[PDB]
Formats: sequence, C-alpha cells, structure tokens
Amino acid sequence: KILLQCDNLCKRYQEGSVQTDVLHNVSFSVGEGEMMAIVGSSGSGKSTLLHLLGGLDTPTSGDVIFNGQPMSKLSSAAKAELRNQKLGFIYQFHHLLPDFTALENVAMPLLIGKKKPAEINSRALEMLKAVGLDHRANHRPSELSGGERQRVAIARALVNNPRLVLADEPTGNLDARNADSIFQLLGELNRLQGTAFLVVTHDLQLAKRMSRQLEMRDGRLTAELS
Amino acid sequence: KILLQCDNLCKRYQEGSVQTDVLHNVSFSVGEGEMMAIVGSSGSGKSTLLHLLGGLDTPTSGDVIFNGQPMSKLSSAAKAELRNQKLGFIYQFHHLLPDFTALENVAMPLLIGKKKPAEINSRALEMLKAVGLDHRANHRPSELSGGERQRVAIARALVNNPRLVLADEPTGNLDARNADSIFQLLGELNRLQGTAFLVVTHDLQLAKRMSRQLEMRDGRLTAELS
Amino acid sequence: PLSLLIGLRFSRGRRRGGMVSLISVISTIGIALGVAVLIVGLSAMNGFERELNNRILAVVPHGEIEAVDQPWTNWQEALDHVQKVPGIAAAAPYINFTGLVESGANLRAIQVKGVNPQQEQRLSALPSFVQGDAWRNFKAGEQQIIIGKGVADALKVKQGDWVSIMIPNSNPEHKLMQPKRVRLHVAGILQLSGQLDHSFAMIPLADAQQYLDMGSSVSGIALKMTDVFNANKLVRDAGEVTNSYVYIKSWIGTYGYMYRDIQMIRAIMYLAMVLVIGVACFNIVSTLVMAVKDKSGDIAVGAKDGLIRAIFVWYGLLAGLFGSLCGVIIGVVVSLQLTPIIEWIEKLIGHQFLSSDIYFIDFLPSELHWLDVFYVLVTALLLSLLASWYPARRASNIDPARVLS
Amino acid sequence: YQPVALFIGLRYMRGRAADRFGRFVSWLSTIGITLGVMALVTVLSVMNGFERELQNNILGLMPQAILSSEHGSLNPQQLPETAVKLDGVNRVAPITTGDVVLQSARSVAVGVMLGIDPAQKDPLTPYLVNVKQTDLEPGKYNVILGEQLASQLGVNRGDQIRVMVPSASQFTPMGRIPSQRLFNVIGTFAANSEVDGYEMLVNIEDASRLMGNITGWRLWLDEPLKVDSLSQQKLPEGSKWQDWRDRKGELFQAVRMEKNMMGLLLSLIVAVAAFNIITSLGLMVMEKQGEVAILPRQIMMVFMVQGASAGIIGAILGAALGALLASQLNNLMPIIGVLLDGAALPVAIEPLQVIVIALVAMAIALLSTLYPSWRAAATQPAEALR
Ligand SMILES: Nc1ncnc2c1ncn2[C@@H]1O[C@H](COP(=O)(O)OP(=O)(O)NP(=O)(O)O)[C@@H](O)[C@H]1O
Ligand SMILES: Nc1ncnc2c1ncn2[C@@H]1O[C@H](COP(=O)(O)OP(=O)(O)NP(=O)(O)O)[C@@H](O)[C@H]1O
Ligand SMILES: [Mg+2]
Ligand SMILES: [Mg+2]
Repeated sequence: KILLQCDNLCKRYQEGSVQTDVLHNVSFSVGEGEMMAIVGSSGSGKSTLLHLLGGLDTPTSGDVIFNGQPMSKLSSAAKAELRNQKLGFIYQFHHLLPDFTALENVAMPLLIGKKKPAEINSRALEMLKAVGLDHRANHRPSELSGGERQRVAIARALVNNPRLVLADEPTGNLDARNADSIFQLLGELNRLQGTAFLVVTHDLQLAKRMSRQLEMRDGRLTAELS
Repeated sequence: KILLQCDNLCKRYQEGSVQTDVLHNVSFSVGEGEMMAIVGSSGSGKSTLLHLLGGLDTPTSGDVIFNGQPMSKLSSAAKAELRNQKLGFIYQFHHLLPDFTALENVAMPLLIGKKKPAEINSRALEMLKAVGLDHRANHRPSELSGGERQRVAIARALVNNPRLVLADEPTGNLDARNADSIFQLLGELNRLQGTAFLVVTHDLQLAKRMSRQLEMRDGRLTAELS
Repeated sequence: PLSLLIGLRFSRGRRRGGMVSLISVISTIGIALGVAVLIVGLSAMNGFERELNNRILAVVPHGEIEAVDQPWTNWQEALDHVQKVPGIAAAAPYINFTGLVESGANLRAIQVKGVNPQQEQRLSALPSFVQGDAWRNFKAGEQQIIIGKGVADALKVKQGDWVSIMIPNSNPEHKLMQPKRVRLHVAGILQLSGQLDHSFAMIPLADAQQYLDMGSSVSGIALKMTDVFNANKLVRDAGEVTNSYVYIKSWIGTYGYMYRDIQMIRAIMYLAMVLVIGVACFNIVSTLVMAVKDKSGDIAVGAKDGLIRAIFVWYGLLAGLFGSLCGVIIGVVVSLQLTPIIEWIEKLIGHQFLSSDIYFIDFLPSELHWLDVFYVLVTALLLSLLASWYPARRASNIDPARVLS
Repeated sequence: YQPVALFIGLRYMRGRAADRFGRFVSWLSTIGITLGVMALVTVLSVMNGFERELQNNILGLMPQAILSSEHGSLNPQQLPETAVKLDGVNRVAPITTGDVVLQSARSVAVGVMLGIDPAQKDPLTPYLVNVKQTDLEPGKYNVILGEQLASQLGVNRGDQIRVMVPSASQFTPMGRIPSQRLFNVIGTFAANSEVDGYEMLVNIEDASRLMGNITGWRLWLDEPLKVDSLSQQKLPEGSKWQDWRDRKGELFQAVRMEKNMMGLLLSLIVAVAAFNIITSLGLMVMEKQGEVAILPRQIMMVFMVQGASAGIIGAILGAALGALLASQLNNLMPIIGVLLDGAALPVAIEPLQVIVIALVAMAIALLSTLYPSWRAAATQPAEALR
C-alpha cells in the first residue's frame, strides 16, 4: 500500500486583504520506510504543506487522505486521538519553554499518553544515551548550549516511535560534525522497526545522502530542474 | 594600532549551591581590518565570552579595555553607549518584535538615535536591497519565512556602521546556496570604510573564507590543535 | 512644543500582531471598573450624608441656654454677649411647649416649639422645605400654625380647617386650674420622611408671648456653630458670661446608631474604595513583564534614565487615562437613572444552591450629588505613574543568558 | 513523581526565574485573592455589627398598633386570647395606652401609661431597680418614675402626685372637669432609653379613665418592617387596624441600601481579579503550543488548577488576615491618624456566613478559566507564532 496521498490543495490566506496564494494541486506521495527531501526555495512553499499534512488548517479545497482516514470530518477534540501513533512534529524555531527540566522536557509526551509511571524514567533516557548527551539531565534550557538544546528537540517527538516525522532543517544550529553523528541514528530506526520520515531542506549537497530527491518551487514540481 | 585589551579574565557562577562555571584563562585580541573565527564545542564556553566583551557580563575578576576605556569603571546608566555605535549583535536565535513590521525592526538604531525625520525611510530600505528582500517589507514577522528572516537580522545591526560586529552562527536557517552570496557581502564593508568582525562557528568547511582561524578548546587556545 | 520624549515615542504604542485586540480590551476596562463605580460610591455616601444635615441636623438646634425653671426676662443682654465669638455665628431664642392636641377623636403625642418667623432662616434650614408656592405668609396676628405631615396621617386633618390644641394652664402659685382650649387653623404643612414629622409644630413668637401672659421674657436660647462633630466641648465653654446654672445636655441618646454608620463607613472606604484601584493596578504591571522581552529599553540599545521610563509611563496612560474618561460616561447613567436588572439569578443554574435563611431585598434609592467628578479623576491617574516606576527600576540590569540581543 | 498526570504539569509554570523582580510578579494573582478576601470579611463584619445594635434597641421600649374599637372599648369575655390568631405572635399580654398629664409640685410633664400585668412577663423586667414586678395592687395605684422625669420635678421616695387625663372627661354642664385620683411612688427604674423619659408604669385594673375592661392584648412581632404589608390581614367583628407610625418603615430601606449598593461595588474586587486570571492565562496559550498541544476533555483541564492556584492559598491566607483586622480595628496602635469613634465598637462574625462567603471567592477561579481555556483547543495550533 501507499501511505500518504494529496491532490488539489489550493490554500488561500485571508489576512491582509490581498491574494497571497502560494499552494495549488501538488501531487506528492510518501512511502513506507523511504526517506525523501522537500527541496523548496527560501520562501516558496515549504512551511504551509509542512503543517497541512499534520492536520493543522482546513483550506476547504480538496482532500488530505492519510492511512485510510481523511481530515475532513474530524472535530477539535477527536483530532488528538490519532496524533499519538502515526504523527510527529519537529520544529526549527525551537518552540520550547526555558523554565522546565531538561530530563522532563523529553519525558513530557509520555504522561498524557497513558503510560506506566516506571516507564517515564526508562524510555526518556535510552534516547539521550545513544546520542551521547547524558551530563545535562538536571538543567534548564536557559543554561544549555547552542547545540545542546537543539539536539534535545530532535529526540522529543521520537519517544512514542511514530511512523511519520515532520521535520525541517535538523542541522540548523549544529554543525556537520554533529550532523552525521545523528543522521546515523535516524537510519538505524528505519532498519530495526521501520520509521519513514521526510527532511525539508534547501541545499543540494546534503540531500544526496538520501535516496529520493524532489525539488519544488512555489508548489510546482515536475522533475529534477535547476 | 590596537583596540581591544584584556588580561586575567575569570568567570564565577553558581550551579546548585556549588560555584561552578565553564570558563578559564581566556585571551582574545582583535584588530582593525582583519577578521577571525572561533570554533568551540557544545559546552566549551563560546557564548559566555561573547556576552563578556560586549558589556553584558560582570565577572569582577579581569578587565576588558575597548576603545581606550574599561568596561567596569563607569556607572551602570552609561554602559549602553558602546553598544550600537561601535558594537553589533548577531545571534542564531534572533529575538525580533512580533508586533511591528520588518522595516521598523531593521531601523532600531535609527529611531533611538534622535536622527532626522527624513532619514528613517532612507537607510532601512537600502540595507534590504543588499540582501534582496523588497517584497517582504510591510509584513508581520510571522509572515516572514524561516530561511529569510534570519537574513533580516543580519542587516539589522549593519545600519549605524559599527566597528565590531559580534556574530553567533549567522548560517543557521539559510542553506549553503545563499550562504556564499552573503559571505561576499560581509567582505565588502571592510574594503569600503574598514571594519572588523568575528564569526564563531563549529564547522571548518564553510569557515575557509576567513583570514584567521583561532579555535577554542574550553577557553584555552595556543595553536592549530585538533 | 513637542519635546524629545513625547514626539519620537508615539509609534511604539500602536501595535498589531494578531491576538492583540482581544487582550487590549482587558486592561482598559479593568482599570475602568474601579473608577466608573467610584463616582457612584462617593455620591451614595455623600447623598445620605446630605440628608443627615438637612432634615435631622438642620431642624434640631445645638446650643441650649436655659434658667432654673424660670422665664429668662433679661434675654436682650444675653444676645449681645455671645454673638461675635470665634465659633458661634448667630443665635435665636425659643420657648418649648408641652401641650397636647385633640382633633377628630385621635390621640397622638406632640412637642410644639416656638420659632420666630424672622429668626429662622439665618441659622436653620427648617422652613426651607415647604412644598407650597410661598412660605412668607407665616406670621403672627391671625394665630397660624404649621404642623408636619405625620399629624395628618393619624388625625386625618386637612390644610385649611380648624383644629383644637390644648395648652397647659400656667400659674405662679402651685395649684390646679382649668385646662385651656385654643382653636387654631392649619395654614400649611411641612414634609419630613418618617422620624420628626409627628412631634414638631411651629407657632410664631408673638403668639407665644400671649399664651403664657409674659411681657418680654423667653425660656431658652438656641444657636448653631460651624462644625457638626464637636458638640460636647464647644457648648461647655460658652456659658461663662451667663448664670451658673444652664440646661447642659448634648444631643446624644437613643438616636446613636444613625450617626455611627456615617463616620465609620466613610473611614473604611479608605481601605475598600482605594483597594479597588490597588487590585486594578496589577493589570498594567502584567503587561510590562509580558513586554520585558523585545523592547527598546530592555535590550542592549548620553541620555539619562528618563529615556527608558518614557515608554513605560506612557503605556499606562494609553489605557489608564482612556479608561477613566470612558468610565465617567457609563458611570453617570447608573447614578442618576438606574433600573433593576437583578431578576435572572435562580432560573438557569442547573443545580439549586444558596439556601436562603434571612436576607434583604434591593430597591432603587434617590440621591443627587455631583461635585467629585474631577478631583476623583486626577487621584486615580497619579498613582499609575508610581505603579510603572517600580517595574522600570528593575528593568535596567538584566543578564542576557536566555535572551540573545 | 506523582501517580496522576494533572498536578505535575503545572508546578513549574508559576515562575522559575532567578531574580528579585520577576519571581514576585508570578504570585501577583495571589495578592489579588488575599486582599480581595481581606476587603470582604471586614466591611460585612462591621455592617452586621452596626445592625446588631439596631435589634437590641428595638422591641424593648414600646409596642405598636395592635387592636382598636370603633364602638367604644373592648370586652375580654367576647374576645379571648384563643379567638384572635395572627402570624408572628408568640405571647399576648394586656395593655392600656393613653396620654396623661402630671400635676407635680415643681413643674408639669406629660407621659403615656403602661397597663402591664404583675403576674405575667414584662419586657422591662431586667431594668427593675428597687421595685418588684408584683407591686401593682388594685386599690393602691403605684407609679414608677424614671430618670428624665425626676430631673425637672424632684419627686423623691414618699411623695404624693396627681395624674390627670385630658381626654377622658365627662361633659359637665359647667365647664369640663377631668377625672383624677390619688397616687404614690415606690421606686425608680433605669433602662437608658426613651422609656425612662415619658413612660410611666400603672396597674391594669384602674378606674381613672373608663368605667371594667381592658383595651386589648399587645404582641411582639419578629420583624417590624413587614407591619405595613401585614395590615391587610383578617380581623374579627369589633377590631380595627391602626397606623403603626412607620419611623423604621422607609428609613430601614435607607440603612439597608448600603448592603445592596456597596455590596455590588464590593463584588467587583473579586471581579477585577477575574480579569487578572485572563491576563495571566492569555500568554499561556502561546507557550503551551509545543508540549501538550501539537504533540480529550482533560487536556484543557490543566489550566483549571493553575487558574485556581491563587484561589486556594489566597483564601486561607486572607481569612486569617481579614479576621485579624476586622476583630481588632481600634485595638491596635492607629498609624493612620485620628480615630473618629474610638469607643465601643460592636463586631459580628457569623460562623454560618464564613462558609458561604468562602465559596464565592473559590468558584470565581474555576468559572473564569473556561473562557480562556476554550481558545486553547478549538483554535488551530500553528497560527499564533508559526
Ligand atoms: N497572515 C498571513 N497573511 C498572508 N499571507 C501569509 C500569512 N502568513 C503567512 N503567509 C504567506 O504564507 C507563506 C508561508 O511560507 P511558505 O512559502 O508557504 O513556506 P516557506 O516559507 O517556503 N518555508 P520557510 O522558508 O522555512 O518559512 C509566507 O511566505 C507568506 O507568503
Ligand atoms: N550569567 C551567567 N554567567 C556565567 N555562567 C552562566 C550564566 N548563566 C548560566 N551560566 C552557565 O554557563 C554555561 C553557559 O554556556 P552554555 O549555555 O552551555 O553555552 P556555551 O556552551 O557556553 N556556548 P554555546 O555552545 O554557543 O551556547 C552553562 O553551564 C550555564 O549553567
Ligand atoms: Mg550560540
Ligand atoms: Mg522552515
């Protein structure tokens, strides 16, 4: 089977009293166990479609079918029941709170997910130990380094073992030395149990490590054009 | 030449009833016309020394002599005189005002400088031409994109023509396709009137365009040791 | 005459970043809820205090100078001694009567007093509450008497009819005489509310001189001083030129509870109607700690400290001064023409609560007092300058450990 | 940790800044509840203390209009105590009310008579000084004087007085000769009220006014405000309802208007602090996007405890603070200045009122939370900042 399908998505904005349409009928598909790369320009379309497949806005233009169910007749309360198993969100602007605990920040999507009390101190530590960050447990995000708290937010959505991770530039603040150290850990998760994810970038030299390259400009995509 | 002088600088900080920090025996000296780069690890202390020579730290041990005057033998109400005329602020997590436009955010030294009323729309739009963003002027910062609003904060400090532009990962959101077009722009102000700036990083491949490489290993630095 | 701290700081107050107008209508109404009802609470207490000095204090004299059960014959010289002292302005004599009335087979107690018609408007506001066309017809010669409305509610008398008022027959020898019957007519009625309307009656002074058969003698001397609170110390030091015995009796007794609730309720408004501003001033502080990040003055930025505080004391005046001038428009429509609105309180509540045992039923009062409308507006805005000064003092030394300039 | 995931996700959301200024502003909602209760159990305590003195002075000086007769007098045989049946009555007693004058040896004074029963209960019984309740024998006609009457008369113990009635006088062919009998004095009662001035005590069985019967039976009502509304009650043949001279009829409305006018004003300091919850939760909707929002009815129920966190501590702290100042207003050293009354302050703290008034300040912290919490679930996640 094929996981994600999308067509006829004419997104239109209303703020500003001016036509700012940037999306149209994008024909994209997401496979299982296959990683792609949304090579979009700096400002073309690669933030609206990033929030549209996760079910965060209703454009009233088409259908976003996902694993057999659509996002049309989903209510405001019944949406969060389906975002626990097959969804995952990774931000790039670091939307985190600087007054929490660093060990409790990765253990936050485990209390409301009906988990065991002894399972909180087990699954939240095995992800930070494999990445090599274990000496910054009882600290605040106001005190963490520039590349320390950036690697925390990558492993935040990887605590419930999802099937689709929505990310954009994981190597934002971290350099190329910390890039391939964490790109391998994203590769073992696809080979042990199978985790399909997409990485939204702009550079062309970074996307050659993956196996599926699709370039996009203003929602238009036909082939590998440059 | 000389402009910067410092000797026997030491920082004290308390972390859980124990006086522990990460900084020991720093030694930096900048000139006029030359640029340098500082490579530090995630947890080495590069941002602590970055807020130290900019007049935002009271370590009460050493002294930072800039422009022939110290940073500690003055009242607290006159410490902000060397912060916009001869000092820049470039960081990876830019803190922009979300309740104003992009033209008012880049003209921050122009409003507080008590300048002419016909000078506000004279140099703010000129710096956006160099970065190539004219169609994203009278909009909200939420309307600005991820990879382009990082470049907006680059032209925010380069308005009042400072002497020392302090950088902290300028290539955090934009990719390498737009990094080489903006790295030629920082080298143009040194040939126009003469300026010096330090650009810290962690990767050495994009730092090959720097005329001086002085990496940092937890505060201490002697030579090219990797 | 635009200065440097008010001209280049006007564009920073206007902001628009999404969900702003939904929270901008909270601080300007929260600062207006304590001022729009402040002109109502200051008018309700002063409106009831105005009725205390009009129908209670203005109708009862204060100074009492009498003799040893004897008509004071030489009262002309008593008016010359205490007239121009520092504290007593004017004085007028009066003679009390202890007679009863008998009209229409109705019995009611009455305490008729003798007021001079030409010495009643200079020291008391008693004949200034007439509901007729004029009150200058009350004179002597035709035996007129003005009574209250409380007599007509029990004796069913009418204004213009003849009644029978009995007077005690006086005699210089102590014996028993026949009771006298004097037929008088009502030439106007005075209105009070419920307290002194059934015990007072006014006859002229020349009619009082013919009843007791005296030539130039009165019994008591009434006066009124400046203050209304000091009544137990000003009368005691005003009888050193008269004889050694006067009826010294201050106005204290069974009507004590009507004075305690006008002086201590005003005293507790300094901790209640000032505290409502003290809770409402927390609204302008919460937006300052909200705007302590991303603001010119808390960021890195030869001026003095007034440049940083110029954006903090002007944001409080954008919602505080606009809220005070808005609450006075909706505050005058509830203190003059009020309507009952408390009717839908126990209809749609789901589960029944608030088991009543004994309470009171609200109604509509009647008052008119409008003088504290500008003095209450200036004292509600000066403390907002100090309410933003204390966050402005702590907004100069902040370590940028979490925020990057 | 905690076994429930409801009280743990809000402990670090009430100020975790290491400074001397930003830490105290997180507990600014605690001050608005602690000072809201302080201005709540103070004014209502001194208002009920002033109303308590009104009940002690009322129903202890004179009765009101009870019975009347349009055909003359009333006979006790045709109208016993079991025939009349009214609401609010608990005990009946005979009474004779009539204004009479006094012919003393110094001056003349007018007062009303009180035909009490010596074998029954009297309201002036604790105010009896040097007198017994059973001293009004039929044939002696003992008169008990007061304080204000003897100040201008000087009637000592063992003085014969002469009481005359101006109304009960037979129409003689030569003038009008009133009725008068011989009297004596036995003592002086003290009550410190209006009854000591012009109210005398006489026997019920007397022939100085009429005839032998009584005028009626007095009663005591539980509330003197509803006398004008209960005047439309049934009446048997031989009775008539009289006007009760409403001194406290509409004046009681003016002294209870401050409970309804200032009470709506005093209900706003707990409503001004209700907007303090919205300005302390309106910035929480943009920071919750990232932890419990992007990553069902109990998800929005995390702010109902933090929105009521100032309602639990601030109520138990303001109750001890409000009772410390309301019970001792003039007891402590006055630092404000001049004391206006400074003497004999009555207090009234009801135990049945402090339980109900503690629920009003508690329920406002839960009902003012649902409207900001409604904008956290129905609103789209990625629209506030990004
Ligand atoms: N309130 C708004 N009113 C009108 N247009 C808006 C508004 N918010 C966003 N937009 C538009 O929607 C776009 C959202 O970014 P989009 O181009 O769809 O992705 P992207 O910018 O390429 N990804 P990235 O560069 O990482 O931010 C903005 O560039 C605007 O053109
Ligand atoms: N005001 C302060 N002065 C000194 N040390 C501080 C201060 N605040 C926090 N620290 C500690 O000093 C360190 C701050 O450095 P950190 O946030 O880890 O980044 P960094 O490694 O020093 N440089 P960078 O990687 O660019 O963020 C932490 O160990 C903090 O606990
Ligand atoms: Mg950094
Ligand atoms: Mg992006």
